[PDB]
Amino acid sequence: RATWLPGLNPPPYLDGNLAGDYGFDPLGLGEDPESLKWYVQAELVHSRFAMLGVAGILFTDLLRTTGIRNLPVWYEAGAVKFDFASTKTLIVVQFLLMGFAETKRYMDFVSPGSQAKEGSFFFGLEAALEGLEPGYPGGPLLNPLGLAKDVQNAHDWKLKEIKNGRLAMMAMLGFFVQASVTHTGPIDNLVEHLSNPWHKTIIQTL
Amino acid sequence: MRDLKTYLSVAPVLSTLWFGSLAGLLIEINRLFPDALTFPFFS
Amino acid sequence: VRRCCCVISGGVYENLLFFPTIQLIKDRYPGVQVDILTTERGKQTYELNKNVRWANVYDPDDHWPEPAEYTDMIGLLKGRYYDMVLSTKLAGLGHAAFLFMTTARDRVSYIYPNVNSAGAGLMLSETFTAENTNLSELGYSMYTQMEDWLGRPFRSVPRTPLLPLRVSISRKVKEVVAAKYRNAGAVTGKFIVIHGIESDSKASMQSKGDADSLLSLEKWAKIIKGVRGFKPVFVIPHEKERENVEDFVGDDTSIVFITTPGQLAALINDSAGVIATNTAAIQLANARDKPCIGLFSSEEKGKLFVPYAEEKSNCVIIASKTGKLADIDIGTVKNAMQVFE
Amino acid sequence: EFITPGILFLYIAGWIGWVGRSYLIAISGEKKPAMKEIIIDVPLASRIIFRGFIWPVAAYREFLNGDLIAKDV
Amino acid sequence: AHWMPGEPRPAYLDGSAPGDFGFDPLGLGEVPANLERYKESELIHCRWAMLAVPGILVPEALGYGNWVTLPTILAIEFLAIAFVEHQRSMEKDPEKKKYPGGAFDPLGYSKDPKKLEELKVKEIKNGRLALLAFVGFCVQQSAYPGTGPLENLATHLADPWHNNIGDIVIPF
Amino acid sequence: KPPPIGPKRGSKVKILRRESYWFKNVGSVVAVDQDPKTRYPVVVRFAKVNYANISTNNYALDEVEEVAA
Ligand code: CLA
Ligand SMILES: CC1=C(/C=C/C(C)=C/C=C/C(C)=C\C=C\C=C(C)\C=C\C=C(C)\C=C\C2=C(C)CCCC2(C)C)C(C)(C)CCC1
Repeated sequence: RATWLPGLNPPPYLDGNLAGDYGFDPLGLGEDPESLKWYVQAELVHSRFAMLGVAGILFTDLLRTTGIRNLPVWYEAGAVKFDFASTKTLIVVQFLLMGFAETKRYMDFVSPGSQAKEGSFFFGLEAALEGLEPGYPGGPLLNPLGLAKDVQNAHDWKLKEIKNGRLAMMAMLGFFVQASVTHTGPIDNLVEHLSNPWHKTIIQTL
Repeated sequence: MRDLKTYLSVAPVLSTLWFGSLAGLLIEINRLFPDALTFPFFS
Repeated sequence: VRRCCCVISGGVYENLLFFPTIQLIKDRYPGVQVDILTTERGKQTYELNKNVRWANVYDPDDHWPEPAEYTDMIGLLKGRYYDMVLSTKLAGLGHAAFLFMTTARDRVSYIYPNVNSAGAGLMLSETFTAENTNLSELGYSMYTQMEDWLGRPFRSVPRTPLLPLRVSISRKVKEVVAAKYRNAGAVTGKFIVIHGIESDSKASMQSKGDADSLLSLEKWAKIIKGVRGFKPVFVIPHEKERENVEDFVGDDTSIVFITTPGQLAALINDSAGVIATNTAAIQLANARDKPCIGLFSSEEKGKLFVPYAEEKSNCVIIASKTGKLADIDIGTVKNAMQVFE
Repeated sequence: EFITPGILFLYIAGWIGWVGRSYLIAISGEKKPAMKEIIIDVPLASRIIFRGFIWPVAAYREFLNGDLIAKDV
Repeated sequence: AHWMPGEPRPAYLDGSAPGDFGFDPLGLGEVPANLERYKESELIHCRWAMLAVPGILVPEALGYGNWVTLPTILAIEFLAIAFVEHQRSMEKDPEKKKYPGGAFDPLGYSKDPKKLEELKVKEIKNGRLALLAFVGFCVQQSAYPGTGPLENLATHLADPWHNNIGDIVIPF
Repeated sequence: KPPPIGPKRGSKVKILRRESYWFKNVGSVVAVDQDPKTRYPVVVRFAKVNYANISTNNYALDEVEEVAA
């Protein structure tokens, strides 16, 4: 196959049957297999959060720059004081709810049958948490549509997921650094590049 | 030569190469970024 | 009940094996107008049933159907006013809601071992968890759960078989297939059908759970050279196999083009021998008492798809000693000489 | 004053330690390993020299997996 | 029957004990003797906290005392309580150290063993809940110096999405 | 017995002798004196020398223990 740079064999501890492999592990992090499993779940969650992030930034900035809604810049977006609720409450509520989410995901990763067997009451829903897979929980709660009912033979879907998500993570690092040394939004930097590309790049920042 | 590179990889020759490169690095940093007591970036 | 649907899935082979279930249903309650909502090439089996009423085409495994088509078929099942669904589509919620939107008294389905089957019990009066998620891979029977619940001991005997797979052909399909092999050099009593040819065609009638089920052609050239000619008619799934078979095994070798399973059973009913691999033709040969041999790629797979070889006493089963469909091609010729005469 | 350059230190210091440790483990399966501590296998180290970039996670896993600390036997 | 379904339950507590959910992540109850002493002390702490919490919110609902001299009341307290506590210490049967019965069990609740086990489960659950409630009282009095617990519940019910714990847990 | 009594030639073995340099360290059995009268037959060959620049030493059968690998 095509493994991330020709002229190099992929490492023998990862090949083929994994979501978008391409054999990039020059620093020997997926050498231990359980470490690779943990890192796969880490990658999937990271990429999905990053995809939601890139959507929530690009969409808001399309609304902002064009002028459909007066939303704040991604950089200066956290200090928006909401009337109904406060950020001091929102951090705690996020802690509670995302703890109930991520600890459940974890206890499934270490024990796949968990969260659905016995005394795992979530409003009587102890069946939507069957898991079916590590990193791909499935079930009526998590995939209501069920585009990939099967998940082992869904290599196209998982590959699309992981590729779009690697790219979204790289775009989020872009949002982090591009808007810490330029102090504008991504769409602003884009239209700055699409006016005079050979005069507005990273290195044209003196 | 294979043996010349075997000697260049010996501990003292490689140590002085490594520390000459490193010393040039720190030297040029303390010339370009002299007199440094505090890390001011995101301070 | 009086009106009963069937939302069966898979194609030729899975819907063929459902005939004892339909005969069980009509044996259970006296007059039932059974319907079928199957996939394409599933309707083509239902000339051979003498029991049922509509037998539509839906492709239930589409999983993103045309919403006009989806809404139309939901409303069609509502306008037929069923009493019992009997899905065996092997899906949960999303499809359990599809069976639930039908105004049905008895919502019955199959359910994943996985998660895409949760919240289905709410909308089904029977759960029927299955195995492998590749339901044809379970073998011949595939419906022992549904056979044992339909007709529980509540008043009388279950009667779960009634000499399983009694398919039946009519005179019209008999006449047209009679013309089709009479265009070949076959006599109406003395020939042998095959229906095993390596091809890329969906008329192969194999399974959902079998992969390497169809025998090759040069292996078949060895088989047809080792056997004496009792006029072996060759049943191709597509016309591009005709010249390929005439290149491999010869021009004198008769080729009968059959893609319809009703036409295939009509060609069974005039034959005197069957050299089928794991297709619909083994079960069609066991229907109407024709002596088969039943090639397979595994002894265990042959036991899963034929548990009744000891019963008919003609379908002397042959499989490969390894997997991968490479058998001896010798002793199968020997008991082909034994049982066909 | 201390904490950001302290992290900056510990990142480099653990880089040094981790590439050195993975090097000694790399040559441990040699016939005479000591000659690789004298005659430093520059290809091996250079393939490892950037493997200490990720030491805070690789070392954490080697601690969880049990590969950081050796067993007595 | 598990505090976090998925975690492996240790070998020394598996569901048989009255209040067993497998919450020993630090490994305190490894040995059996310390485990027995712990469940004794747990029941006693539980019963004291369950005596305490209705002695907090009931004065607060009507009296509003906020639950806030020495050399006589202290002496009478020590005299009245050391006697009972040492007489409790003088028992050696452990299931009778946790659940004496006899002169402590009127009304015949301990007459049927299955309901006895269910009521032990009820005691331990309500008691862990009450221990949490007392720790909540203490830390809510530490954070807010001069407010009552029911006063804090009124503060929450007024605007819950603006008066909650967050104000103290993070600097902002 | 005339058959071997001790570990096999090449069996990597651990030393339980508390006074040896290679205590709680693995070895490599190079020979076992099959004479049933010597006290320390197990001739081991270690990888790293002792303070006397010696990589081999005789050990007993009870002062030695083979590893699971
Ligand atoms: C251990 C005690 C000690 C300590 C703590 C210091 C500390 C310092 N000395 Mg003193 N000094 C000492 C002993 C000590 N010295 C001794 C024994 C001598 C006699 C030999 C001297 C003689 C001396 C002189 C004569 C001078 C100093 C100077 C300095 C300052 C150096 C700042 C600098 O240039 O670094 C900057 C940082 C570097 C050089 C390191 C760069 C590392 C590279 C870039 C890698 C990092 C990037 C990497 C990729 C990771 C990034 C993150 C991401 C990629 C993951 C600093 C306050 C200088 C100064 O300014 O005084 C205030 C100076 O003029 N010292
Ligand atoms: C915050 C701070 C502080 C303090 C701190 C402290 C107090 C700490 C402690 C700490 C501790 C108490 C620690 C401990 C540790 C332990 C251990 C036990 C460890 C181990 C480790 C290891 C083993 C590692 C290894 C390695 C690495 C990773 C690197 C390199 C390589 C090697 C291999 C070496 C102060 C205020 C002063 C200042 C500021 C900062």
